[PDB]
Parts: sequence; C-alpha cells; structure tokens
Amino acid sequence: FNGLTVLPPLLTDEMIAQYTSALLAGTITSGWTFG
Amino acid sequence: STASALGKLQNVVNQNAQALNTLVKQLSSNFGAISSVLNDILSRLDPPEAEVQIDRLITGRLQSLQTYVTQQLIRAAEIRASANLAATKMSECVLGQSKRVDFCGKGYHLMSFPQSAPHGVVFLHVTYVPAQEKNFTTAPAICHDGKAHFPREGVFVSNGTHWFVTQRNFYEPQIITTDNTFVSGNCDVVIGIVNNT
Amino acid sequence: QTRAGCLIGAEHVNNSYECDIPIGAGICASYQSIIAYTMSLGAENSVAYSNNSIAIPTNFTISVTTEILPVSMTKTSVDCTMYICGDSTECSNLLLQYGSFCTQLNRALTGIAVEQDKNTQEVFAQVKQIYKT
Amino acid sequence: CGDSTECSNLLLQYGSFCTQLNRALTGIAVEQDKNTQEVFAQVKQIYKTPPIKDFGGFNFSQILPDPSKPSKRSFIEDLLFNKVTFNGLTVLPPLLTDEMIAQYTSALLAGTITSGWTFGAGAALQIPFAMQMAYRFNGIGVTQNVLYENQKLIANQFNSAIGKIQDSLSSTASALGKLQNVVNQNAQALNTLVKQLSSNFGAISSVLNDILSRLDPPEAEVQIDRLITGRLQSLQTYVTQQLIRAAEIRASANLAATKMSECVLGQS
Amino acid sequence: GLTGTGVLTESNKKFLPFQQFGRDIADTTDAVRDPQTLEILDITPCSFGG
Ligand SMILES: *[C@@H]1O[C@H](CO)[C@@H](O[C@@H]2O[C@H](CO)[C@@H](O)[C@H](O)[C@H]2NC(C)=O)[C@H](O)[C@H]1NC(C)=O
Ligand SMILES: *[C@@H]1O[C@H](CO)[C@@H](O[C@@H]2O[C@H](CO)[C@@H](O)[C@H](O)[C@H]2NC(C)=O)[C@H](O)[C@H]1NC(C)=O
Ligand SMILES: *[C@@H]1O[C@H](CO)[C@@H](O[C@@H]2O[C@H](CO)[C@@H](O)[C@H](O)[C@H]2NC(C)=O)[C@H](O)[C@H]1NC(C)=O
Ligand SMILES: *[C@@H]1O[C@H](CO)[C@@H](O[C@@H]2O[C@H](CO)[C@@H](O)[C@H](O)[C@H]2NC(C)=O)[C@H](O)[C@H]1NC(C)=O
Ligand SMILES: *[C@@H]1O[C@H](CO)[C@@H](O[C@@H]2O[C@H](CO)[C@@H](O)[C@H](O)[C@H]2NC(C)=O)[C@H](O)[C@H]1NC(C)=O
Ligand SMILES: *[C@@H]1O[C@H](CO)[C@@H](O[C@@H]2O[C@H](CO)[C@@H](O)[C@H](O)[C@H]2NC(C)=O)[C@H](O)[C@H]1NC(C)=O
Ligand SMILES: *[C@@H]1O[C@H](CO)[C@@H](O[C@@H]2O[C@H](CO)[C@@H](O)[C@H](O)[C@H]2NC(C)=O)[C@H](O)[C@H]1NC(C)=O
Ligand SMILES: *[C@@H]1O[C@H](CO)[C@@H](O)[C@H](O)[C@H]1NC(C)=O
Repeated sequence: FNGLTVLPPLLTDEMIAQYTSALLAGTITSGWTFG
Repeated sequence: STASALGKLQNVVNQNAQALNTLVKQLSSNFGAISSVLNDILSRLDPPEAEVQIDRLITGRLQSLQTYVTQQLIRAAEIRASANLAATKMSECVLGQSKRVDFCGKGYHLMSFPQSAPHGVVFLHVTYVPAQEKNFTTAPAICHDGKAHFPREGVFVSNGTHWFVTQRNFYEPQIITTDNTFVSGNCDVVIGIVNNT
Repeated sequence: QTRAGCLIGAEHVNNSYECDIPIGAGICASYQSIIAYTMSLGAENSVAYSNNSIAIPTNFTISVTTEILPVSMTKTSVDCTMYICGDSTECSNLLLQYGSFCTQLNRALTGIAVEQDKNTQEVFAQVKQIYKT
Repeated sequence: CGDSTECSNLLLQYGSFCTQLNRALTGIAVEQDKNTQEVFAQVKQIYKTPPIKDFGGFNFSQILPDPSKPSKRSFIEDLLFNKVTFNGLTVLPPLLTDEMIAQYTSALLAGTITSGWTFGAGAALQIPFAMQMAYRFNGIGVTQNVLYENQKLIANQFNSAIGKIQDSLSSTASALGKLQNVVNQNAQALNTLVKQLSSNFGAISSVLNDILSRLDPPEAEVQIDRLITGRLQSLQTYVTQQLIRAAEIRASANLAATKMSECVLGQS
Repeated sequence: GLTGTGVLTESNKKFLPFQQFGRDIADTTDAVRDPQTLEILDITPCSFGG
C-alpha cells in the first residue's frame, strides 16, 4: 500500500454475536414484551 | 451444501477490492509525460522542464483520486439505504408480529430469528401456509322464522346435506346456533339467502 | 436472427421453458447442444369460480425461509500527498499551489467511516440488557 | 477518437478509464432489468378468469384484457399507451417485452378478482365476490350486514367511478407527468452529450482529419491531447449524472414493488 | 472537401436548388449532393456493435 490504510470497525464480531444471542434469548423467553 | 447463496456480501467485497486495485494500478501511467516515475524525470532534465513534466503526472493522479472518492460516495449511499431497511426489518419482524403482507416471509408471518454475517445480517422467517383444500357450497345468510342470520365470524358451508359454520382459515364445522350468529332485518333484500333452521 | 441481434451456434426450437441465460427481447437460451427459445411466464390454470362455491383448507405446513442483507463495508483512508507525490519535495511544493484539495478528499472518507459505524450500531444495538437463556 | 490510429495510441497512455465507464453503464442496464422483473413478477402461475362473468353486479370490462386486439391489452392500458408518446452510442432492448408485462398484470388481476387475498400466501381459493367484499368491509370496522343490504347501490357507485376514471384520463392531458419527465431528461442528456462533440476546447479546430492534414505530427499531438482531455471530461460528467438518476429510479421502483405487494395482494 | 466514412444510398429528399448538404440535428451530416450528377445521396454509418 502506498498511502492508503484500512481502519478496523468499532464493534468486534464477538460483540455482534453477543447482541444476536441477547435478542434471540429475549424473543424465546419473553415473547414480544421485552421490546 | 449449496454455494452461491451469499451473493450480495461477496459482491460488495469484490467491488471494494476492485476499486482499490484499479486505484493503485493507476500509478503506472504517463498521462502524456515522458515517464511514470518521478526520480528519472528529476534526474534526466532541468527544473524549467522537470516541472512541466511533473505537472501532467500531478493532474492525472488528482483526477483519478477524485473519481475514486465519488464512486465511494455513491456506493456508501446505497449501503446506507440497505442498512436502514435491515434495521426496520429487525425492529418490526423480530420484536413483534407483522401484519403487512410479504414484508418478512412468504405466507402468514409467525416469527423471526436473527443471525450475524461478516458484513450483514440473516433473518430466518417462520411462517404458516395452509394446505389440503376441499370444495364446499356456501350462502351469505340464513333465513329462519322470517329473520336473517349472519355469522359473528366465520362462514356458512354445507357438505351437500346439512349446514355448518366454520372459521375462515381451517375447516372445523359446528352446528349453527343462536350464539354464533346475529340477526338484522327480514329475508327479503339479500341475494342468495337460503332456508334452514 | 433475433430482435437483439444475430446469434450463431445455437438451434431454435418451438417449445418454451423457463429462462436460464437471458438474451433479450423475450428470448433466451439453455443447454440440452445449445437451444434458443421464447420464455414461458409460468404454468397456466383456470381457477374454478362460481357464485356459490368456496374452498377451505384442512391442513397446514410451517416454513422457514432466509433473507440476507448487507449493512456495512470496509472503512478506508488515504494520505493524499503520499499517494500523489511520494517523497518528493519538489512535487510537494508544486502541489501546494493547487489550493485546498486534500482536506475535502479526507472529510468525505471520514464521513463514510463514521456512517459505517453508525449503520452497524443502529441495526444491532436494540436491547437495553443482555438476556440469557 | 472515431477511427484515428494516432488518437488511439495517444489515448492508450491514459490508463484504464473507459473500462470503468463501460462497467458502470452495464451495471445500470442490469439494474433496470432487475427493477422491472422484481416489480412485476410476483406470481407463480398464470391465472385466467372464467368465461361467464357474474361478479355480483360489478363490471370489470374496462380493465379486463381485450382479446380483439393482438396486444391483448385493456381499454385503460391502450389509453395510457396512446396518451404518452450516431457516434458509438447504442440502445439495448429490455428483456421483458410488453406483452409479457400485460400478461403478468392480467394474471394478478384475475387472481385478485377470483380468490381474494388467498393466492398471495399459498394456493388460490375461490370465493364469490360479494363474500369477499363483505370480508373487506368487516376489515375496516363495518358489519357485513351493511354490504349485503346495499349491494346494488355499491355496485352502481363503483361502476360510475370506474367509468369516470376513463374520461378523466382521456380528456385531460399532462396526467402522466413523471414518465414524460424521465424520458425528456434522458433525451436531453444524450442530446447535450452528442452536442459537445463540436467544441474546440482551445485547440485550432474540432476535426481530427483537418488537424492531421495541416500540422506536423509533433505539433498535431498537442491539439489532439487538448481535444482528448475535454471529450473525456464530458463523458465523465455524463456518466456521473446517469448514476445519480439510476439511484433515484431504483428507489422509486422499490416503493412501487412494496405498494404492489401490500395493497394488491392484501388489505392495508 | 467534406470528408467522412459510411455507406451511400439513394434518397428522396428535395433540396432547394442552392444547398449542398444537410444535417438532421446535433449537427451530423445525413445527405449530400454530388457536384457532377447533382443528385441527393444519403449517408448511413457503417454497422458496429458488441
Ligand atoms: C354431512 O355431514 C353430516 C354430519 O356429520 C352427515 O350426517 C351424519 O352422517 C353420519 C354418517 O353418514 C351418520 O352416522 C350421522 O347419523 C349423520 N348425522 C345426522 C344428523 O344425520 C352427513 O352424512 C354428511 N353428508 C355427506 C354427503 O357427506
Ligand atoms: C348464481 O348463479 C346461478 C347460475 O347462474 C343463478 O341461478 C339462476 O337463478 C335464476 C333465478 O333464480 C334462475 O332463473 C336460473 O335458471 C338459475 N340458473 C340456472 C343455470 O338454473 C343464481 O341466481 C346466481 N345467484 C345466487 C345463487 O345468488
Ligand atoms: C323458504 O321458506 C319460505 C316460507 O316457508 C318460502 O316462502 C314461500 O314461497 C312459496 C313459493 O315461493 C310461496 O308460495 C309461499 O307463500 C311462501 N311462504 C311464505 C310464508 O312466504 C320460501 O320460498 C323458501 N325459500 C325457498 C328458496 O324455497
Ligand atoms: C372443485 O370443483 C371443480 C369443478 O368441478 C373441480 O374440477 C375443476 O374445475 C376447474 C374449472 O371447471 C378445472 O380448471 C379443473 O381442471 C377441474 N379439476 C379437475 C378436472 O380435476 C375441482 O377438482 C374441485 N376441487 C378443487 C380442489 O378445486
Ligand atoms: C396434515 O399433514 C401432516 C403432514 O403431511 C400429516 O401427518 C402425516 O400423517 C401420515 C399419516 O398419519 C404419516 O404417515 C406422516 O408421517 C405424517 N407426517 C408427519 C410430518 O408427521 C397429517 O396426517 C395431516 N393431517 C390430516 C388431517 O390430513
Ligand atoms: C360493462 O360496461 C360496459 C361499458 O364500458 C358495457 O358495454 C356496453 O354495453 C352496451 C350494451 O351491450 C353497449 O350499448 C355499449 O356500447 C357498451 N359500451 C362499450 C364501451 O362497449 C357492458 O355491457 C357492461 N357489462 C355488463 C355485464 O352490463
Ligand atoms: C459534367 O460533365 C459530364 C460530361 O458531359 C456531364 O454528363 C453528361 O451530361 C449530359 C448533359 O445533357 C447528359 O446528356 C449525359 O448523359 C451526361 N453523361 C453521363 C451522365 O454520363 C454532366 O452533366 C456535367 N455536370 C454538370 C453539368 O453539372
Ligand atoms: C418450428 O420452428 C421452425 C423454425 O425453428 C418453424 O419454421 C416452424 O414453423 C415451427 N413450427 C412447426 C410446426 O414446425
């Protein structure tokens, strides 16, 4: 590379997996009330 | 097993990579000058001509950079539109049950589950689809004792000999009763009323 | 000879199937040799309509389908002067007299990167707490 | 360049510019085809209406396909179609000819007439039209009793309104402003692009042959470069405008697809 | 003195007795009159495509 850089994303994929797990557990256990 | 299913994410990655590749490849063009490297132009001429040669390289590279930036802006706008749609789907079809037809799924929506992907999201939609139909004869109202009866909810059907009321999306006959029907007027202005008890 | 041009190497038939490799003007080709034909929009049926007859389901099925959506792309940045001059003082001095160009070419990219982060955060961060099964 | 070997050789040293332009234009064309196919192809089978038509007094003749004309279009579609009416540039035909589009619309309309909203979810289930109207009244908070006791009046009102629509379209002009605007904008863009091919851009002339047959090649190359840069810039501007317009059209097409899915296959 | 490539066909336009050629729009020549026989010829670009 000749003066071009790639920046890393703020949220690592582990955090995204954690969000998806939280959402899915919530919808399994509490219906739509947690929304 | 099956491949070529995640076409969109691969397409995005390929487009970005190709844009960077052509941008870096552009650094090997004369743009009308004598060479594509600065050192040789510096070492093979005098300043009054070296600057003339350098100016062409400068303007060409600047133009290429501008083109790259504009392409990036357009593609970013499109990606933002897609992300807004994804957020709306996550809010409406995961945290609730949606009534707008075909918004998330093909059928009557029941629920949805999210999953993550390298640069996007995947929705699993769980829907309900009816099957195994059957023909029936119907009528809009029942005339009895000179009065007209309509179903509270459901529909009148007959298997050729007797009449029943059913819910509209699943066959489940029941005997017509004064508890699942209501009355309004006499049986004179309705087109297709039938006689029963 | 077709409305889209001239086609060599394929045989024209009189049937009609689904479209595999679109060609144009309503015709496309497939492999059996290579054949070219007119598209068929789908199967034909005449639903049995009458003014005193209905159809009611007696069973059901449950289906799971997938949808895929992109929400982000890579964040990149460019050092204008290193790309355009690359360790040359004379080039830098010559570039100086083109006014303010480099700041504009960086504000856009920074906006793009911030937008990517905002996109991901808006799509995924929708719960106050972290629930567990 | 236009059949000028010297121009081509001079252009070679400008790197890969026009490859990107061709890529962008091909992307635009593919997107157009996708837009049309995604808006209109929303059914699995080609439904057909029965020969004998007794829809409780409602009259759909103005909208149903007309077998007399070869196009098999309807009255309103014919009115709509009649109401609105080189140097290396080409126009490619669309993938779906308008007969197939008319067939799709006919199939959708026959399905919604005969099977309510059922065909949008699974297999189409027949239902007499008056019962479907009763369901739809019940869906907005009015009991079906009201429909069944006022059938003739409702049918007459619907027939009168559908008759009035045709007069409104036929008499008044400029109703199809948006489609005409799109066509005019595209035509004007092409016209100005091809008009730009007659500018000196500070050179001595605007014809390559005249420059070639008048100057020494070491002097002619400068004029050739001066022409090349201006023509390239004009092409770039045209491509960028096309990209913006295509994005706008795609947004409109997505909205149209949503409307077709929600307001035709169901009650909103 | 007017140069260009293409295919020349017979046409049926009616020039006034003093024009020498014609252009349709965007200033592209479409017809010429031969200086000797004095008849109108039509110009069509040579075919091309991808
Ligand atoms: C329509 O449904 C009714 C209700 O089940 C049927 O009547 C019953 O038929 C069974 C078997 O034929 C008898 O054992 C019952 O005694 C009948 N009930 C009454 C109240 O008569 C009827 O046979 C069905 N008709 C058809 C054509 O399927
Ligand atoms: C539904 O359609 C049938 C058949 O077209 C209609 O039945 C006709 O009714 C009239 C008046 O009662 C009779 O004169 C005809 O002879 C009947 N047709 C046949 C073929 O016998 C019926 O009126 C329609 N409407 C309903 C049932 O509400
Ligand atoms: C439903 O029942 C009523 C009453 O039993 C029928 O009305 C009779 O119709 C006949 C011939 O149309 C007349 O001769 C009688 O005078 C009527 N009686 C009354 C009390 O109005 C009615 O026809 C029946 N419905 C059908 C479809 O047969
Ligand atoms: C329901 O009744 C119809 C009418 O008898 C049955 O037959 C179908 O009728 C339609 C229109 O007349 C035809 O397009 C079909 O091909 C007929 N089906 C055949 C011949 O098998 C129909 O089968 C009955 N059942 C259902 C589920 O529709
Ligand atoms: C509704 O459909 C289901 C699935 O097709 C039927 O369940 C099947 O029943 C047969 C006979 O009892 C079994 O051999 C299959 O193994 C069953 N399938 C499954 C997935 O369990 C069910 O019988 C149908 N219901 C009715 C009333 O027809
Ligand atoms: C539905 O409406 C059309 C009008 O568009 C009716 O067609 C007319 O029919 C009458 C009687 O046959 C003719 O005198 C008119 O010339 C027709 N109009 C046109 C424009 O052709 C049609 O009859 C109506 N359908 C029904 C069942 O009444
Ligand atoms: C140019 O000269 C030629 C040679 O004479 C002319 O051609 C002939 O013109 C006479 C005039 O009546 C005709 O009778 C001959 O048939 C022509 N010969 C041909 C066509 O081979 C030509 O007309 C002259 N061009 C002009 C006067 O504009
Ligand atoms: C079949 O196709 C050929 C050409 O492909 C055509 O000449 C002919 O009319 C078509 N129909 C029959 C019945 O042969």
